[PDB]
Amino acid sequence: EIPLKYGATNEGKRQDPAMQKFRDNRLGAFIHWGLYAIPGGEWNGKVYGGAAEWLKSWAKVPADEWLKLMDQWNPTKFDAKKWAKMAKEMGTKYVKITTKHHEGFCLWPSKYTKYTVANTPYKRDILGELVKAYNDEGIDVHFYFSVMDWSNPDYRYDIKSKEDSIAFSRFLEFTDNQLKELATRYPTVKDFWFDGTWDASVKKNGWWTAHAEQMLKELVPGVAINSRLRADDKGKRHFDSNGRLMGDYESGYERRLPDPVKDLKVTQWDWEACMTIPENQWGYHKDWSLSYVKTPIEVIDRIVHAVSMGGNMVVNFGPQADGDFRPEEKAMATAIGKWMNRYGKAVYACDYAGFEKQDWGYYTRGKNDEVYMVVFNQPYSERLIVKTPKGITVEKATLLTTGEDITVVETTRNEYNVSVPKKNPGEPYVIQLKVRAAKGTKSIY
Repeated sequence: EIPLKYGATNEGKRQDPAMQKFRDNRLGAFIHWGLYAIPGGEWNGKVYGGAAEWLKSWAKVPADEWLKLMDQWNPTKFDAKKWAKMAKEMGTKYVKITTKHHEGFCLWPSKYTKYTVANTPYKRDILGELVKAYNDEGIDVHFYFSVMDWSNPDYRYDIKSKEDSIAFSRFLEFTDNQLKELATRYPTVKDFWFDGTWDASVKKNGWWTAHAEQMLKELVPGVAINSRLRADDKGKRHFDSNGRLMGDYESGYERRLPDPVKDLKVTQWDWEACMTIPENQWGYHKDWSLSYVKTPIEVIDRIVHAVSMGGNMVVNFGPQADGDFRPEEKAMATAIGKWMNRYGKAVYACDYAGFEKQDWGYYTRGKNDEVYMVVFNQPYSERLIVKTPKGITVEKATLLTTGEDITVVETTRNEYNVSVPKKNPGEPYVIQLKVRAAKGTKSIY
């Protein structure tokens, strides 16, 4: 039992309506947009395979010369209403936007630095326009914010002298100033998702992370803050030295989701995964043939996976320099939206069902105790195994899309075969189960 001033604050999951909304949303989109979209992974003739948003680093570009990319920031095809229509049609209930990435360029007209949209040919407050457009479509907006900033000389990677400490202190002042600014210009913000918080400097300043969390919660009622922000008194990040989760939800699982058999611990807190369509490209990269690019079904599989274990999933997009989306991303959003329109009752506002994982796919649980079977892998046996928790029985099964009744055969105490539909749906599909919890056997139902 280690005593701590800047360790965890929340007892269990938050159950206030704004957290319920953050959670019930389930499906988000990420936007990574900034100066990196101009060179798109290429610099001085060399195409770099690393993440396009890190190209300043891959190509060893000095800050002064990286930031002169602002002179070419002119996204004439940008239209925030079109971006919000795209998100709505994909079935997202929220969008997270890079307000400022590591390069330090701000997508709003910050009064605290010259490296902003204000000082580009385009001049306009892109951040404000997107906030309005998404909110007009009924889509919540979350702000990604990089603490690490390659544009501000005051930033330190570690505190190695009194000078470093004085310097980093003003940098933290500067960071609070931008945070207050985003919270006061854009009060409909629902979440701040921090990044670039892993350096020794930040870990040494745990108190500052707790302060930022508190500051923003005073400024924006109900606002959510990701675990990635937080370091405790010992420099321990995400979960404090007593294993307790800091911030409002766990953020991680980029490129590997929690294991549905081994990582059931995650159902005990709120959490959010974010993913890329290629293997590791968040900002726009001009050449997607360099790594594996996920198909719509592989993405939909990850989204349902997340919801089945009590978490959110956010699919990333890296808009072109011009303010439009490349065709792969338009195809992806469309394909996702088509499936979500059909099967979304087993994703939106669903949660962990407390059933043993089976091979055919994933269970999710609705707000009224519906139990959905989302089938990704069709058994040649024509039978979907359903093993129930103690005291739970399956009274009915129904194909979601048509309401057709589906046979359920009991095979042992607590196990059934649910038949596959008479006609193969030809895509990942949903069977809704009606279940009954027996009088006073303890269970989550």
